[PDB]
Amino acid sequence: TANIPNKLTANVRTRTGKGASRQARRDGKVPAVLYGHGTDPQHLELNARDFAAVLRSHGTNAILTLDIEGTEQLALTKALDVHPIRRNIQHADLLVVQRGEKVTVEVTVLVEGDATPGTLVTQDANTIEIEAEALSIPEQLTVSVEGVEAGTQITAGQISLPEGVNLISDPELLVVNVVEAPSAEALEEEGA
Amino acid sequence: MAKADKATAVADIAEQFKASTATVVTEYRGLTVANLAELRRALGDSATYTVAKNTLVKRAASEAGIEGLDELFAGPTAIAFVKGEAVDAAKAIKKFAKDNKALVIKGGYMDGKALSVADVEKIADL
Amino acid sequence: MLIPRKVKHRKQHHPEQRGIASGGTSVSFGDYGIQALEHAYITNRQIESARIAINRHIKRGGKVWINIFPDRPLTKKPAETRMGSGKGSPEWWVANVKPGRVLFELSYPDEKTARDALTRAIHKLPIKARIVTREE
Amino acid sequence: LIKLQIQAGQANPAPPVGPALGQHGVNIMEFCKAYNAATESQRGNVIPVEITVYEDRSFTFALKTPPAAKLLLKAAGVQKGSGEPHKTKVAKVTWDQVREIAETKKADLNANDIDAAAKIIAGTARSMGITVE
Amino acid sequence: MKVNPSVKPICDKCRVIRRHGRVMVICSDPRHKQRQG
Amino acid sequence: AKRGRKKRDRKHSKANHGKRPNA
RNA sequence: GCCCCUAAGCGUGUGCUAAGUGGAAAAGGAUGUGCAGUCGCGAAGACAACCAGGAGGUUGGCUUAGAAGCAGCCACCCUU
Ligand SMILES: [Mg+2]
Ligand SMILES: [Mg+2]
Ligand SMILES: [Mg+2]
Ligand SMILES: [Mg+2]
Ligand SMILES: [Mg+2]
Ligand SMILES: [Mg+2]
Ligand SMILES: [Mg+2]
Ligand SMILES: [Mg+2]
Ligand SMILES: [Mg+2]
Ligand SMILES: [Mg+2]
Ligand SMILES: [Mg+2]
Ligand SMILES: [Mg+2]
Ligand SMILES: [Mg+2]
Ligand SMILES: [Mg+2]
Ligand SMILES: [Mg+2]
Ligand SMILES: [Mg+2]
Ligand SMILES: [Mg+2]
Ligand SMILES: [Mg+2]
Ligand SMILES: [Zn+2]
Repeated sequence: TANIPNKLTANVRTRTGKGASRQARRDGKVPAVLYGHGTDPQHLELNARDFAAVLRSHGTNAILTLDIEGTEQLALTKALDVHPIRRNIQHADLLVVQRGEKVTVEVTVLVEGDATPGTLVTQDANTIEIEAEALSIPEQLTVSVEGVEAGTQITAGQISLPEGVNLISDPELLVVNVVEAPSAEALEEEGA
Repeated sequence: MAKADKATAVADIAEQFKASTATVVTEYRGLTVANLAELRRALGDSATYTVAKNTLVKRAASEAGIEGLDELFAGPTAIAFVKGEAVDAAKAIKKFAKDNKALVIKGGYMDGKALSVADVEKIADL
Repeated sequence: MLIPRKVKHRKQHHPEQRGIASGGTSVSFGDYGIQALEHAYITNRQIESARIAINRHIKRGGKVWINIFPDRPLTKKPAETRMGSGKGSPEWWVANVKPGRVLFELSYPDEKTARDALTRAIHKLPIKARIVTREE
Repeated sequence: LIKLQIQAGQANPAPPVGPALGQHGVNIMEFCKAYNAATESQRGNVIPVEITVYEDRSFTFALKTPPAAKLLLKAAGVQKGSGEPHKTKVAKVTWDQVREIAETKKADLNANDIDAAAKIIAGTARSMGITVE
Repeated sequence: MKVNPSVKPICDKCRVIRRHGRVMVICSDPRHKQRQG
Repeated sequence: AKRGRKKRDRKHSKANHGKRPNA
């Protein structure tokens, strides 16, 4: 499990503020802040479209190599600001990471398969948080449900993980719950 | 159907052709699936009957010197390979065409050469 | 009919329409959801009608979550009454809905019927609404 | 040019065949007597019959092998099929009965070998929700 | 000849067209013929 | 309601700058 | 504000609009059109059009007057 850094160009922000931020967003750019253990924050602006393509390809936790005026920097997408309505990316928080470093990351969980036809599958956790090497974080985690009978609970302990990644959250976290399929009359009392 | 599937079909057709002593190219327009099942019943014991795309066989024909069969691919294409012997499928196709009357014998390939209708009819008599 | 069991004050000012939603802006329970685009009071009976519509279209499987609860009351004076003499009695319950709020959530196997049922729901609401999913 | 399913030892039922055979230009009494003789020779199972007609009102009846549904039902010992196949299992069938029915269907089907007919019968039992062992 | 603010292709045979600035639905089934008025 | 609509609509002129007395 | 009434531009450059929209209005309906962006297929021949095929098990069971691929239900396979 090895991931290659994604190449993006960054420009140091001449001016910071809300006016500057709105102008930059209008110019097809996204503002961001790069900070890390080095105790040295930098205010940058990125190309929105390239950044969005990178996120589409490699999820919300993607390793990045940034070209700050000819200097290559390794960074991780620590946080995002997505507008609720327009669903843009208003701001990015990037975390400075070096090779062979352990970081805490929230990785999404998706399910596949076909359980017993008389059952309904519900997902209670969108993501679980994991300790992993900076370049070795997994794109996503999968849980397979098939032949699952009646009330069966899948917890964070039972989920499978790649090699070299450690799960931090308590295994008691109910991720997926398989329940008996609600009957036709069962839908009429909920919400009444 | 993917282009990778087209390449796989080309490879499979080439592999089947390499093990076949002869082949017969015929026309099948106007035949029900019951008729094709009867033809398979007769041929499936020893020979092989297939129908494939014209250009897919054309690319699959570039392997050996059967590249001259391309002019027989204008119209419906039905291939008959002879895994057992060489001419049992020849009589099988000829009798099937005579009985059904909807089959036209485009030609055959034997001994490294492509032969026409009368030539194939003469060869089947051998 | 969703009615709160009890409210501390039975006569309240109108919930304010300013701003856009801050919380509950993303689907969290089910696979699919209805996101609002307009500011409105949504009553309990509109919620009931929309819920019944989803249930009838979906029939057996799947589960429906309602993230909105009508706990804010609105009052009216009795008919043909001149202005004055105190506030009227409260007689319908509403929920303050801002754009970006996710109202309903649905969990059902297939895409098409889920979208259709949600659309049947939106056709029962006094707002512009759209359908959203778990994925970004 | 029709095909029906009719009890072996019974002839002239009103709902299934009567009006069905009346509007196809087929004489019914001769067909019934010949079919009764043939299925009393068979005497074992209800049968499907295919009727081919000519321009002189001449009728030819083709009697196929007993249906896979009825053969599996009689080999498994049950009378009616499962109302919820693959959820409720009402019978169990071993490979010997499967291979007997496979030989019968080889006499009936286009399958090149007995194993193909056995797989067809296994699929038929799957539509019946009956385990094949 | 339905005359409604909302016209839709009831069955798969229905076609939606525009004639003289009006949205119309035409179909082999005469019931399904309708216009936006 | 045409009269009130027309007054409150001519509110929106270039010269009035979006406001008129009596709305 | 600048065609004439009515003082001053039927101003210049690049696009859009066919509705006299401009010169009133909602939920909602819709192959109107322009721009920008994704995904699918496609000369290894795409879509349309088009000639020929689309079979056997078998009417898969339960359900019934009836169930034959086409009340419903449940399964929903094999051969060429
Ligand atoms: Mg206030
Ligand atoms: Mg809050
Ligand atoms: Mg929230
Ligand atoms: Mg609405
Ligand atoms: Mg209507
Ligand atoms: Mg009015
Ligand atoms: Mg006012
Ligand atoms: Mg004047
Ligand atoms: Mg003048
Ligand atoms: Mg001007
Ligand atoms: Mg001019
Ligand atoms: Mg001008
Ligand atoms: Mg111009
Ligand atoms: Mg006008
Ligand atoms: Mg309008
Ligand atoms: Mg609409
Ligand atoms: Mg448009
Ligand atoms: Mg039925
Ligand atoms: Zn129609």
